[PDB]
Amino acid sequence: GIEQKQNNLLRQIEAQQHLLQLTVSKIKQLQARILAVERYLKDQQQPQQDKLYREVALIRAQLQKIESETLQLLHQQAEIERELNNQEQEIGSLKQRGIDQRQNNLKRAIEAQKHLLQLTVWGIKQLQARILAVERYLKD
Repeated sequence: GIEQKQNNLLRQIEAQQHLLQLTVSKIKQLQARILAVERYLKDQQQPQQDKLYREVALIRAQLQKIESETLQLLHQQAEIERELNNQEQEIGSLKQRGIDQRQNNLKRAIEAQKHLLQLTVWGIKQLQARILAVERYLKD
């Protein structure tokens, strides 16, 4: 009866992993873009500027998107963890009437997910900072 819930949660984790990996890829792409922009600036050389400011604007836009997505993923992680807790409770009180390895695996999965998501958010913060620095540099 509860196996259905566990399976549901499992599939939800799978979806979460999909979305997460997508986010990661997007972040690495944006990483490359910023790097290019920085490398341009370090060089010792008015439309090129326009192109540059354009690039930075679009970079910003992409960052914003990624941040939004990541917020979504965070919230869905919270949901998954709520469900996990409810399952913990349900299995706990069902010790008056093993498959505990199941919720063990679910726990380990969600934990790994959480950690990876934290690293994601960290990376995002780092790109944020970089773009901001480039943005204040170009502002001069």
